[PDB]
Amino acid sequence: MKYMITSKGDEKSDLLRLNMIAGFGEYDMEYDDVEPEIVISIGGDGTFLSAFHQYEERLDEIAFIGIHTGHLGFYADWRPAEADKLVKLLAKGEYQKVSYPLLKTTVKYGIEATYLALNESTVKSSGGPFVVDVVINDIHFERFRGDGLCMSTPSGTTAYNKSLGGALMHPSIEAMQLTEMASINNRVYRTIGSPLVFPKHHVVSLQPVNDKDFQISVDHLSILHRDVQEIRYEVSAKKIHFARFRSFPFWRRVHDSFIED
Amino acid sequence: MKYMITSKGDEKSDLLRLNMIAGFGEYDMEYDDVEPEIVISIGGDGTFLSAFHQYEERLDEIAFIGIHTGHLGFYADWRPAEADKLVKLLAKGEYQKVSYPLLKTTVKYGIEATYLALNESTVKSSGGPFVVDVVINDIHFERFRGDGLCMSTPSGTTAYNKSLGGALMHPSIEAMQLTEMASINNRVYRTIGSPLVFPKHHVVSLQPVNDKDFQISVDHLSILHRDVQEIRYEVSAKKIHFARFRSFPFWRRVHDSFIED
Amino acid sequence: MKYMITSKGDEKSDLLRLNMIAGFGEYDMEYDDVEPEIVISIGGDGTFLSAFHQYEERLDEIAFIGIHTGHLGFYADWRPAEADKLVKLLAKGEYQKVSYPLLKTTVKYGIEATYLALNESTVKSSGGPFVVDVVINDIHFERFRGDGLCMSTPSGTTAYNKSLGGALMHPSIEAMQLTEMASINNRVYRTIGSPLVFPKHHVVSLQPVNDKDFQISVDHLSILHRDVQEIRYEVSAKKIHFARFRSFPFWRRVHDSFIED
Amino acid sequence: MKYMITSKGDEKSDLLRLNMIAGFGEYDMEYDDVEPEIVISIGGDGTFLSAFHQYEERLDEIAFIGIHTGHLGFYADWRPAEADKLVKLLAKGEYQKVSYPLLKTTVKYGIEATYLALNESTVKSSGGPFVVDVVINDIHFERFRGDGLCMSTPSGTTAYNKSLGGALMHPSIEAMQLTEMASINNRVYRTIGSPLVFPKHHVVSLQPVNDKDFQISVDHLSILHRDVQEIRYEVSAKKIHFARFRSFPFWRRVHDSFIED
Ligand SMILES: NCCCC(=O)NC[C@H]1O[C@@H](n2c(C#CCOC[C@H]3O[C@@H](n4cnc5c(N)ncnc54)[C@H](O)[C@@H]3O)nc3c(N)ncnc32)[C@H](O)[C@@H]1O
Ligand SMILES: NCCCC(=O)NC[C@H]1O[C@@H](n2c(C#CCOC[C@H]3O[C@@H](n4cnc5c(N)ncnc54)[C@H](O)[C@@H]3O)nc3c(N)ncnc32)[C@H](O)[C@@H]1O
Ligand SMILES: NCCCC(=O)NC[C@H]1O[C@@H](n2c(C#CCOC[C@H]3O[C@@H](n4cnc5c(N)ncnc54)[C@H](O)[C@@H]3O)nc3c(N)ncnc32)[C@H](O)[C@@H]1O
Ligand SMILES: NCCCC(=O)NC[C@H]1O[C@@H](n2c(C#CCOC[C@H]3O[C@@H](n4cnc5c(N)ncnc54)[C@H](O)[C@@H]3O)nc3c(N)ncnc32)[C@H](O)[C@@H]1O
Repeated sequence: MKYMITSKGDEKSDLLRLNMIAGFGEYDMEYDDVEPEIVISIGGDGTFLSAFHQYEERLDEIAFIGIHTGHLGFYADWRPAEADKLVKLLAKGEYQKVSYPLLKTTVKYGIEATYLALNESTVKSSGGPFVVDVVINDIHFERFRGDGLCMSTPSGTTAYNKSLGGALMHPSIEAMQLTEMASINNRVYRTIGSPLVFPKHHVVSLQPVNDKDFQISVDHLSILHRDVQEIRYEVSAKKIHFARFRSFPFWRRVHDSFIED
Repeated sequence: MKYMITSKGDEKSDLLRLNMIAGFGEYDMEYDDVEPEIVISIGGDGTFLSAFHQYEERLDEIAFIGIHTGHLGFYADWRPAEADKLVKLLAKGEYQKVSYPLLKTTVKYGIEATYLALNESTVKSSGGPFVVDVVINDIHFERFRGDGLCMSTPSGTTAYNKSLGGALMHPSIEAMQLTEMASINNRVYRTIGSPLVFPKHHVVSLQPVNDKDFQISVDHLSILHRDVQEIRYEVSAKKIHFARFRSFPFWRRVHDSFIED
Repeated sequence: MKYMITSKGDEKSDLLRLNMIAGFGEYDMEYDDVEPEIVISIGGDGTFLSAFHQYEERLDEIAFIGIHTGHLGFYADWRPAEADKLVKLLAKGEYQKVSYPLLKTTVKYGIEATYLALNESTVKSSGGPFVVDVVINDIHFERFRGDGLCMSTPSGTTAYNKSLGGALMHPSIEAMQLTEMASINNRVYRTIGSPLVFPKHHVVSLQPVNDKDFQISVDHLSILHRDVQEIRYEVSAKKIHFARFRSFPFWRRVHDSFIED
Repeated sequence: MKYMITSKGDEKSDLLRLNMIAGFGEYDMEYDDVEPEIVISIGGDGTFLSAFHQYEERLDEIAFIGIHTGHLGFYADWRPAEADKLVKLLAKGEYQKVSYPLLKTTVKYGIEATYLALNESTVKSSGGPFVVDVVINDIHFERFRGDGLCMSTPSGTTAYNKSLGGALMHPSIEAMQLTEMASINNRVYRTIGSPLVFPKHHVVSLQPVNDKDFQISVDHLSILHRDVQEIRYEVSAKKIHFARFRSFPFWRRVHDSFIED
């Protein structure tokens, strides 16, 4: 098939990429970075996120594979020593695909833009105080005051979400999880505190109270949005597809990354 | 239909029950506490849990309704002032049922018993230290040392689970959530810390390391089990069914109970 | 004595200030905003923090008093209805002073500046990733990766510190407390997690690892510092002095602000 | 001087004890377990706590030393390889003592008993629900509902207190810290949530609301108390004294135990 390989750009990753390209040259595999059907990421989870956003317009036609040249990643879960076995198995086909849910972010302005997240989307204030009204399925839920909010995909729950006290969710669950960043709670100000897990088709809307300018992040990309009227979150209808060649369960990846290896 | 009414047993609940029984007497409704098809709980969430465990062998043939005579409950979400409208609508039928997931607990002994939970099942030690091996789908995940563990249903996540730092999950998600009670973490002892959310068909097994005696709770019922070899958790194939007469969304119940009313 | 009155600037506060100024005019009290000995703050805790930083060069010669025109404050703990009794008692003297500890922040640059904090001093990164080496009394303690760090005074522990999970400390304890903002913890990255409480004369030093640019806040003031080589924290030798006219214990203020009133 | 040596009772500890006893036999050191002036603990922190409670009536006349034969302890902070250097230095004297604060627990009954804690004192319910009124210096602070409460010494803050989310406090601070175990917080029930740090002479009183029977722990000792009317906590006037032969700072012990070694 058509394939491409992205690299972290250091010496170890660039040369693994060149060696894998040489290995694919012994098969009916064409290097095409415009319309690939297999995207291999060599580096870390940051490199894998760049590869996902590089091709997020052809998610249904692409299967992703991640190789970690440093520590084990949650998306880059193949070792460099197995690049050869991977080259061959990818060329011989007969691999099954696995799909993870994604998060859709919609930003409406005053006087509309959509984004997909593989890890999470976060909202923070432009330096000053952060006050937003949280509306769930058109129902006003809370007035949040604090540092910000984070909405995570299932596979994203082991990332920022985990540091904010969120639960780890198996990626077979089509859901999104909202966590607070340093919420103020006293006699007059009140939030739920606990993380919130939302199913498919639930819409969470963040609406400004005073300042209309927010710092909005989608995975690694952080931008200042101005004249924002609403930020809408829902589980995407789209999915990211991985190529799977053997059993590496999610809970084993969790164990290997946080407990022991 | 056949119906029964359980009461908290205080003066307000007993007399609401007698008044509702009188109202049902004007319809084709027979009081039958052996094989009811409608079970009305009058009291609090504790009363509702007793009604659920009183009839957990006929869950598929029963629709539950809860009336709160004290504060608003998450299961007893009808006010006493609407008992009359409720009597009439229940008798005229034409109500839709909603279903919440349940948790199955299996306790195997040395030399097997199953339970259903509507809120959660918890495990603690018989006074001494609590050490269990946590195995997820036959994979050893962690050795837990601490006060205990709690496995919650979705509707249970606003109860003990919430106090232990777990996420609140919409009850349309068929899942279970595991939370830690005061886990020890140092150079030699290590747990994940974060709550864990498991989908249908995942099996979480707790296996003793030293002491084989544990205090096992299922909702309100707490018993000392001896010679335990394994405690198995999975989302039940069974569901509890509620009678619904108007829209009272889960996130609104969450708002009304924890934020404001 | 010489006194001055600062105001939040809204209608209620400005006119309470004018009425109190008229009341002081019936005593041997001179309005002097250059070298006052009594500083009265009318507004909220934000107004009181501005009054403290407005006169932090004469802390030993000033006793502070806060009046809250909105909700009860932890520093502005007098009601507007008692302004008259306060005018008279302040003029008749015979009040005792109470003193709270302060936090000294030192920022050293490449190729030195000091600040006092009444609530806390926080450090965040200039948008990118935040990595600092944490050194306690010249001993390398941890490499922190996350959103930032917060060092709180005792009276500051009910503010940002509380939202970050820190303990509430009685202000008679001469200490400072360090809390983490969303620290990453996995197989390769490790922090203590727990808040840390330091006694007098302990020095906590934050030293950059990669980026040398940080957003440093002292109470309400947040500035971007560039070419930073070190941020040093220690309990200040200076203290803020309050004028006390009756018993309003710290734990009662805590109760009134977070539990009920 | 007079000395004694307690042992964990395993093979490694018993024989280290016998070898140290032989080494002391070459000096003017008499083994006396009735009125020792030096108490050496060989084992873990549990062994050291037993040695402390074994001699808590002569705390002012005893200096403690802990040797860890397993992992590093916070009280047993000497390695077995340095037993010989320790034998000699203890016999030659010229060591300085360091003192850590202690926690006094008073249990009053219906129709009085005092305890000292080196780590903490905890209160839990006799199986049923735990409801106590929390009174600070005769002021009603909160009605606690949950699993229990823990009051920790400074050196105890790295133990149970840490697992409950409490702050780590340097042992030079004469204080005690109260942490909650799984408190319920909703519309009707309310606690502070945050850990609370109390100075010397502050008295925290726990008073029953319904059930008068509680499980009260002092360090490792857990007993069921009946007809309890009050549990009082305050920083003890007594102190535990350690023998110090070189610099091993508390924050380094924290680093070595929780971060890396
Ligand atoms: N030597 C670099 C040090 C800097 C570094 O923190 N780098 C990111 C770290 O995260 C891990 N990671 C990523 C990633 C990534 C790429 O950065 C962007 C993501 O930063 C996360 N992020 C941001 N601020 C965070 C915080 N305060 N705490 C925790 N994560 C935070 C967000 O979620 C972004 O989306 N995805 C997952 C995942 N799916 N599962 C578990 N681990 C994951 C990476 O292997 C790396 O260890
Ligand atoms: N005046 C009585 C004071 C005593 C009282 O705590 N009573 C239970 C409280 O819980 C609420 N509750 C229940 C219930 C119940 C019946 O008790 C058994 C349940 O105790 C929970 N439980 C046990 N220990 C807990 C703890 N430490 N913290 C929080 N909950 C805890 C477990 O989960 C049991 O299954 N279910 C839910 C729910 N689905 N959603 C939100 N709130 C819920 C009740 O209205 C009541 O406010
Ligand atoms: N309607 C305004 C909404 C905006 C507002 O959050 N305003 C500050 C709030 O705090 C209270 N406050 C202050 C203050 C202040 C003045 O702002 C600067 C302080 O913001 C704190 N701050 C910053 N980010 C925070 C966060 N994420 N969570 C909690 N606090 C946070 C820091 O600590 C600064 O130093 N000091 C204390 C105190 N000593 N004890 C208890 N409560 C305190 C104020 O009465 C007000 O409710
Ligand atoms: N292989 C045994 C496994 C069993 C074991 O947990 N054992 C106790 C563990 O603690 C450490 N420890 C002790 C101790 C002890 C002696 O037990 C009594 C103490 O258990 C603590 N304890 C009770 N339940 C706890 C919980 N859920 N989480 C954390 N600690 C808990 C209380 O605080 C008692 O007072 N003191 C300190 C200290 N000063 N600093 C840091 N670490 C400390 C010990 O080296 C050992 O690793």
